[PDB]
Amino acid sequence: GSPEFQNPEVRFQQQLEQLSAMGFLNREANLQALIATGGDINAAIERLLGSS
Repeated sequence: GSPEFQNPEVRFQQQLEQLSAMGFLNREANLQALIATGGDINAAIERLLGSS
């Protein structure tokens, strides 16, 4: 219906599907990478693989 993207459960669901799609197992890390990237999952892929 209308959950809170904050919780790492949803993991930004779709957004997660993307960072996950690039071979990321750190789900919680995707949700957050997405929150800090405002949707720029690609920008998140490069940064996420970086360190955080």
